Amino acid sequence: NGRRGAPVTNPGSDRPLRSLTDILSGKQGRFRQNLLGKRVDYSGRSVIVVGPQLKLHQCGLPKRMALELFKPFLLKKMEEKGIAPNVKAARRMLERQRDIKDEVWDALEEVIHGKVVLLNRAPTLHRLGIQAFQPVLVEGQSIQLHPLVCEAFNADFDGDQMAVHVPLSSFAQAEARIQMLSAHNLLSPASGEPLAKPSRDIILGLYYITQVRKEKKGAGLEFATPEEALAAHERGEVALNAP
Amino acid sequence: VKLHDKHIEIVVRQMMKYVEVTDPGDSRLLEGQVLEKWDVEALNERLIAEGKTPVAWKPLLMGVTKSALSTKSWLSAASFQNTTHVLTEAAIAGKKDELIGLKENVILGRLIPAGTGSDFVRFTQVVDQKTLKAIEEARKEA
Amino acid sequence: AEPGIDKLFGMVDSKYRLTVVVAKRAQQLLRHGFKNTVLEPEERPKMQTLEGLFDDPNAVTWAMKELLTGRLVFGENLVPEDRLQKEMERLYPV
Amino acid sequence: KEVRKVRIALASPEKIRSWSYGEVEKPETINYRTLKPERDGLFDERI
Amino acid sequence: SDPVRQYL
Amino acid sequence: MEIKRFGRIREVIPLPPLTEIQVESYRRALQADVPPEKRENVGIQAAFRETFPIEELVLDFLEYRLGEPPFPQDECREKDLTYQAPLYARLQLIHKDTGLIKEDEVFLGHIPLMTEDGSFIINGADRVIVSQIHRSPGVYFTPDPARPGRYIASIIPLPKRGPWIDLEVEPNGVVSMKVNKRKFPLVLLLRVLGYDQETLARELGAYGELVQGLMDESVFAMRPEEALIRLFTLLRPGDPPKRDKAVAYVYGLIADPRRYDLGEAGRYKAEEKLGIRLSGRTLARFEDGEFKDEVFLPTLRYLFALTAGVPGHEVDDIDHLGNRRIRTVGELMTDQFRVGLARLARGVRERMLMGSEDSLTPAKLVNSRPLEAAIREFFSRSQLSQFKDETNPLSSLRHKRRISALGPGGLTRERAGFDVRDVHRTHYGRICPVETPEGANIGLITSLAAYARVDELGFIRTPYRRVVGGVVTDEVVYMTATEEDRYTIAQANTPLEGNRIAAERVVARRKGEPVIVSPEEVEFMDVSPKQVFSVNTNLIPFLEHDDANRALMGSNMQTQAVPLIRAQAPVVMTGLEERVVRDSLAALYAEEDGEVAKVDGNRIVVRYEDGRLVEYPLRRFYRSNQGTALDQRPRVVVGQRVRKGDLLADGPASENGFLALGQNVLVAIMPFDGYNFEDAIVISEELLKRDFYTSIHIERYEIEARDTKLGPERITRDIPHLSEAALRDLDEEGVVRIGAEVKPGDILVGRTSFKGESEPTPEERLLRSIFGEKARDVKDTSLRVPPGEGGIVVRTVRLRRGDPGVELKPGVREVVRVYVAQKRKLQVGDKLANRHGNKGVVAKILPVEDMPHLPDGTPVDVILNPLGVPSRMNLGQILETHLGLAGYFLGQRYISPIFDGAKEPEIKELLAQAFEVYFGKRKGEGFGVDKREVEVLRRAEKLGLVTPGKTPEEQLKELFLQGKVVLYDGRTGEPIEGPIVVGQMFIMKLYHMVEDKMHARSTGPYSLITQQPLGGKAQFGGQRFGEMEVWALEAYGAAHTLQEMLTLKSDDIEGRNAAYEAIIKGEDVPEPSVPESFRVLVKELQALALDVQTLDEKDNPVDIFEGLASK
Amino acid sequence: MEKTARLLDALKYYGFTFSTTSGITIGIDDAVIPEEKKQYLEEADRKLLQIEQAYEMGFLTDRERYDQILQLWTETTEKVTQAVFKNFEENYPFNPLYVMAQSGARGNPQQIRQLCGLRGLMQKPSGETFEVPVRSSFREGLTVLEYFISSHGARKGGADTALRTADSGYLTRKLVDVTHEIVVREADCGTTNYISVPLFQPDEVTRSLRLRKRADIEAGLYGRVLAREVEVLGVRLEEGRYLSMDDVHLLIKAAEAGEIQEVPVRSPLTCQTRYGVCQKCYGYDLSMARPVSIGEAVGIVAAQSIGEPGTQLTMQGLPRVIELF
DNA sequence: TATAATGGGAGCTGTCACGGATGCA
DNA sequence: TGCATCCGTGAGTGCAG
Ligand SMILES: Nc1ccn([C@H]2C[C@H](O)[C@@H](COP(=O)(O)OP(=O)(O)OP(=O)(O)O)O2)c(=O)n1
Ligand SMILES: [Mg+2]
Ligand code: NA
Ligand SMILES: [Zn+2]
Repeated sequence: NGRRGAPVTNPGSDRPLRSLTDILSGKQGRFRQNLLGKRVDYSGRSVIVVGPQLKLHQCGLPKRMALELFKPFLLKKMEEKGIAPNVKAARRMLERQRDIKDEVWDALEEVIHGKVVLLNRAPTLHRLGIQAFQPVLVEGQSIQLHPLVCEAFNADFDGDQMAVHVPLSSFAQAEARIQMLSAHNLLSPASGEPLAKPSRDIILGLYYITQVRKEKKGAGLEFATPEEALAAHERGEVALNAP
Repeated sequence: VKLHDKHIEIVVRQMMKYVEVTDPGDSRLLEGQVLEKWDVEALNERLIAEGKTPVAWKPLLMGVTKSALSTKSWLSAASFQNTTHVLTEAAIAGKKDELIGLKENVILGRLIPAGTGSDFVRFTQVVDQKTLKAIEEARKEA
Repeated sequence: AEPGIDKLFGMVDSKYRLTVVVAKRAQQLLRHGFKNTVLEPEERPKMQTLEGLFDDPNAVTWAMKELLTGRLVFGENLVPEDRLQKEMERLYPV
Repeated sequence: KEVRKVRIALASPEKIRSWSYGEVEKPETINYRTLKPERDGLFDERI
Repeated sequence: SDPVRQYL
Repeated sequence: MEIKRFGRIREVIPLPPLTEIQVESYRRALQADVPPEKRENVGIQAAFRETFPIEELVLDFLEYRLGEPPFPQDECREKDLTYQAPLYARLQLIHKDTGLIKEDEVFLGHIPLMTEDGSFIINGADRVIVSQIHRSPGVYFTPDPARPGRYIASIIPLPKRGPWIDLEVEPNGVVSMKVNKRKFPLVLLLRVLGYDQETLARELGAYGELVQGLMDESVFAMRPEEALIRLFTLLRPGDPPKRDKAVAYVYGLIADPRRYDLGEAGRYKAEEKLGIRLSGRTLARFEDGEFKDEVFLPTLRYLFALTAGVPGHEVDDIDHLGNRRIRTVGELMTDQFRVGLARLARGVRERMLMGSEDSLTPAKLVNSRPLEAAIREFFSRSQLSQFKDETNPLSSLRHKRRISALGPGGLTRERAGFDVRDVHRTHYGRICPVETPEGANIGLITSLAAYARVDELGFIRTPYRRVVGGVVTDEVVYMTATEEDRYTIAQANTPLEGNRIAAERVVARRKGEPVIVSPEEVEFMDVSPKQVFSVNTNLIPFLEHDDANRALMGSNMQTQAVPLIRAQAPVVMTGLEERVVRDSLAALYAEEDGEVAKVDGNRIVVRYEDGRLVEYPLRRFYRSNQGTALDQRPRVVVGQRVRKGDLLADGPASENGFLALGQNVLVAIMPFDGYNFEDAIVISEELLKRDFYTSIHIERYEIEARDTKLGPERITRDIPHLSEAALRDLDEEGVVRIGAEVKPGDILVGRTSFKGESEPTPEERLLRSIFGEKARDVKDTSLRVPPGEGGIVVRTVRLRRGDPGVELKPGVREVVRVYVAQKRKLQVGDKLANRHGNKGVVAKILPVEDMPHLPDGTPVDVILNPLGVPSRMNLGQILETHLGLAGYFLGQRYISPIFDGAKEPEIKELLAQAFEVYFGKRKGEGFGVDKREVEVLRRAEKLGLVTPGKTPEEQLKELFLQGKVVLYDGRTGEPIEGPIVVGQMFIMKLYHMVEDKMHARSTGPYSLITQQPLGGKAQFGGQRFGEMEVWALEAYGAAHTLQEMLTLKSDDIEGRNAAYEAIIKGEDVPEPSVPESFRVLVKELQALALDVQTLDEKDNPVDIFEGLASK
Repeated sequence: MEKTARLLDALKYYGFTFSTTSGITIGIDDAVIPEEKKQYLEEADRKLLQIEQAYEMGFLTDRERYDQILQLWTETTEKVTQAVFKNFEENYPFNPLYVMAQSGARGNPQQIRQLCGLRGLMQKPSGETFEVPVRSSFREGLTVLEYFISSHGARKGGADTALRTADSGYLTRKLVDVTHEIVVREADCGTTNYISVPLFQPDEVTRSLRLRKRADIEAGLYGRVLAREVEVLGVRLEEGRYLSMDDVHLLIKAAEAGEIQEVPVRSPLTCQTRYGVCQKCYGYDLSMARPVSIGEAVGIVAAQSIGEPGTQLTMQGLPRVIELF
């Protein structure tokens, strides 16, 4: 439709109808919108937040997100201990909030042991808009980003958000930890330079303590003996660091 | 922007991928026809083999856009740009996409031919010595 | 980082071959109940529950440690596939 | 067997017919009362 | 070029 | 507390009524308040006058009237109606042959009405009609981008009221003309106007360059009506050139003031441009048998004299604000009205020549619907009818003053280049240069300057004082861009003795370039600095110390200020905080002098001196468009004596009548152990304690019960398989009780729908066979609450049909709405911002024992991080703290006028005076200097903040005036090695809270054709893993993780189901099969007659449909 | 990696506690307007009418005037920018702006100059510069008119980051499409062809050879693989060897000495691997500073590596890149 | 199912840049 | 034959919508 001549419009609107080629092609077409990348299950989004207490390979996943993104795993575990008899009743527990009992969460913490999730940030410009983290569960809603990896993501905390995706297979785990964990990707693949490096506060800190005072009092006198220079200094006429 | 020359080369190398014929020697090609530098070098061996004349060819420099569109894999090209022009010319020629690249296999959804999916590494086996010798000894005598 | 990774990449010829050896061994374990492990009980990865310390469930952490011992063999074209998926269901049942 | 290539080519009229399970004869969708598909139109179940 | 003016 | 002002600028006039561009506009189009006789031919009227009278029988227009609305403003908000008035129009039919006279007043529909503040109500949601900017009607010349010495001339009417035309003088000497992109020699056209060879040189007669080239007598050898038919062939390749059809086509394009209208503007602009009076808004006339040109030769006169070099012939700058103009709301809708009217006229004449040409009235010759529909359209799907922004009251006011370049009539995003978006010279004091959005709409959507107004022609004009001699008159006049350019105009703050220009160098603009000029040469003077910026921008204190690119964020970010339950006006104000609460029409004032009768959380009644007893009721806890509690609170007490215009209740985000966008807090500016990192923010738990930054929010949860082809849906308390605990808050009918607590999972309204032809299948008919209950025939469709939502049921609305007053969309029995509330404490993730563009997320809430604190025990509230300031370049927030320090200890607030505020000395003065209170209180209360305050002072001396060899008091004094104080870390008692900046800041809670954005799904809805997961928090989405994310995984080489994304996590229906079964069974997930969306790709290529084919390595097909599409 | 991981958290922990206690802040008084200023401000008007007078007496034209009006004001800005850092380093070496810009924690001289010095010349919509600069600082405060003039600049700059962004994206996407099938498919293609990476730049300043800038040489050499032997300064770099970062620095030295002019390297410009590239012709997997592992999608890495910077390329700018690709 | 009736009607407007196929001194 | 000139095609990510 519309390729040749006027386009076929339903009545009372001017919207060209969507013809077979229009489906196939375009940024909105079948290829670019459903074959070269879909939507996905086991994924979440939230506001990020700096956690400077994290180790390089970690992140702050709020526990309400955690539950869902692992909901199958949590149903099976919920049996193997027995916070429910079978998995179907296990699900009906977590479907209203009240019904979540404490040892549900202790149950979860078993679930996610060892395995990582993925963080994704807004424009995935390079291989590093996605990196792997062991989640540590937390209360509150916000994701905790490690400060060193903010650079690759170009993530400040003006209110940016991030995506979470759970890998599933024992293969998709072994891919995330070996190849895509933050702590293993420290040099840029473009320049080969380091990319997890110190930035704003971290170098502000180490500068301030490795800088050296340069005092202007003594102005560089010529004293032939220590014993008197000291004397001069306890006289108050020459500052400690003046050269 | 410190950025390794090799990346830019990788690309440029794909801009240079193609060549124009300038005398078809003893081949089915045609003066002006374009084709991958690879595929002409390819049969210019089958022709130095049957000892006949070789294709005369000529280097071609294409921009990146035109070079993606001219790829072999019509599944890659249709999913990039100029979707019909690609799609028709492919169906006329009854092209078959070999599924050599990434896009191709991403649209089908198969394990891409890179990383954990490279044939170099995907067929690797692992056995504990307490099982590599458990199967090696029943199978030493018929 | 991952504990011991730097030496892992040393063993294999290409980082991705580690990843599949790990993931494969790491599923050999998930299906067999770990009976085939080539660890001893004190090297056993262990997680800490609210009740008490127990075997690490993450079959991948296992597989990695498992690999560092040297007690595993990796490589291409080493067995018939069907002669392993049974001899191992034999030595350690499902 | 396992997919390994993907061929694209013109469908002959007889081939188009090969695929088809019935001539859509009527420009009808679905019955304004039973909200079920009119037979011989675009949603017919015998096709 | 315009399918009415043609029939007209 | 005291309110100390600064500022030397005696502003002459005040801000004008800030919604006049919305209200003045619509009213000057309705006239519903003018006796029809006294109406004037603009707006709703002029449209009638244009389409009428209808022609062969004839039907002529007498007058229209408007009736009051069938329901009051609030009644429509509830009942999802429109706030509209019935439109009657009196007509008289008269017979083209006999003298017939009938006269009915036929009803045309409902015209929607605009409320007091500038908004509309349309199916019960407030909306705004954003004025639109567009190139204005008129005739222009602009050089040809090809031939550097020849210049296109162009002729442009109002949108869709005539065609564009260019007069490019070709490279072949004789001058061309383009209409519907159809070029041809201009000459042929001048002929048709009755033009003669001689009277061209008799009018051109100077430029033998082309004047003599324009003439080519393969044309002159024809009478006027001869070329008339000549050209009908040139634009209609095929139509029979009858001398009835050609006079009709031309006319219907160039002389028919019914589809060719230059603006009322277009007239004047082309008039003064070509310096000719213009009978009507039309290029040509039909008068006394033939065509009498009006505009073509004058235009042709300019163009020629320019392409030689004549004086007074300048190209025009189409981005000047004299050549652009504003289609205000009233004009925008009469456009849509003039298109409904013209459609109704296709519907009369149709029934004027088929059906009975004598037994006819106006009543039955008019189908009101073509009108009713174009109006319903304008307000319900225009680009320019936007959901109102009533986040806080500033948001609604800033909205009404928006200016879009986009929309029907203007620019398609792709059509938008650079010149449209740039700040033009002539924006000065008409359109704000700050207030605009970051992103793709930058420079298209903008804001009205604060003193600026739109004249009757649609141009923006701004005020200026007239200076004579060198004394400055109190007589103000508003100029259009064009006349401004005529004068030398002194700067807002050029200094004066009394009212004489007291300097000898005065800072002035001549056509927007800055010139230094003596007070002899000075004609006008800016009214104020407030006149150059948005309203919002005028809310930024210390603006002149704020780089522009963050002024803009602090500007926009205000309209996102959630209204806080303890809101307070900023300690440092700019002087508008009061008008804004006024014109926002959200606070509530005193109509005349009087005394106060009663007072109450619900109403405020006041006896007046007129004896009248008005009873202002209080809009208490009303849910805004954006969910933000729009709450009116009372500010007087019984018997209070109130002069006129005093206050009687604070609106939301107003404190005693001042715009309270957020709270004033004790802020320390110092890195804090990582929780400052990259604009993150650390806050004192003592904030949630005193309920600072708390806000109330509401969501509507609506449900219908409808008649079905399987039974009726029922709103019952009787839901199958549900435990009483799971209903302990529902009333008899199935409604939660007003005042319950509801959380995720909880039923809000039980409901039952009937099961289908899957009425229990065997598997199920048996499971019940064991349990003694047989299969039940209805279904739980109860409206639960969504994940991560909830609160306290505050109201319910139940509308059935069969009840009075009520009738809902067909087939729906009953519709129940339950409004839920929440008190939102501040929590870790919410966004805070200040008026200077410092924005950040709350990353950490320390308990007060960890907050840095002053010697005298007081803990700070906010620790911002100094790394924000340097690269950001927004220094105002630095000064705003310092003057906040002083205020904090004097107990004062300040009014620092933009660009004319308190300067550094005036303020370091105020800090001294505070120091006295903070320390002199001390060295008398029995304590001296402290041992840590010295160790810090030791350091300050190495830095250079203090003069060495001075009493500690002397030095602490010196640090203070630098706005710096000693700070003890609460984790150690040890002092901060340095002296810190600590002060009082205005900081809003933004609308973007973690609560509204945390979301996650394991598995949920899928899409009909693709079987890929739905998208969006509200659908219970999946996260779109895009081309760019796939690349990412690709570059890592995570084939299995990517494949997963592309099969079991999205649409590999087989392995997807297979997986989730594998997890709950404790098994590893299964290797996947072909995604379903690829199958759709196959079938969709068959439907295009292409035979796609999966093949194995030996080239024989492979059925990815497992035989289900073979026979 | 494992240790650098622990190293990295380490530098994170202490650097973070230190920043807080040390007590860095910002008060208005910390943008120190160097007194050298009005020496330089005054010295300007005199030299301004010293060219408003080689025109006031019609000496040379308006198109000559404006040209030298802003050759003056540009080298005025430079002067007072320096004065702001001399005044810092000699007198307040620990003032927070100085400290922040100096370590690389924030700021650069040019912004900082606007806090303390003067704002500078501003842009006019067209693209031309106002001959009237804004002499105010941000500490000092801008005149309304000053503020306005300064606005054409930023608006024209926002618009830019918005249209630009769409081309980087689009460009990046073409790049991925034309390279996605490139993977490191085999170990050695046995190719015996390579490329000379010139360490010397055929100048026209002296139109001699000037050694090439270090980083640009690092750019063409780091993590390559030699395809012939090299022997420079008693060292033997063998055929086959992956130039480590130090390998590179040694080759610059030997070039500074005259023993070498162009290293022969195995580039992918010449791998004969079909549909991919060998390990050798590639080189290091820069993310690991070691030989690339067979199966890396280096094409996709390339595309990502080249796209990601254009945002972020201010003109020619990114245009010129697109004109070449 | 019968007076007679015999060629339409709205266009829409301010982007851009490249590459390929068609027309013309 | 060389070069106007027209027609068709593109024009960043995700999220709220
Ligand atoms: N249309 C958009 C809007 C935003 N971004 C991303 C890119 C960046 O992550 C951030 C824009 O950078 P900023 O201007 O917000 O500030 P930076 O933190 O990147 O630089 P600085 O630290 O000086 O503020 O938002 C993007 O890619 N495309
Ligand atoms: Mg950000
Ligand atoms: Na930032
Ligand atoms: Zn090679």
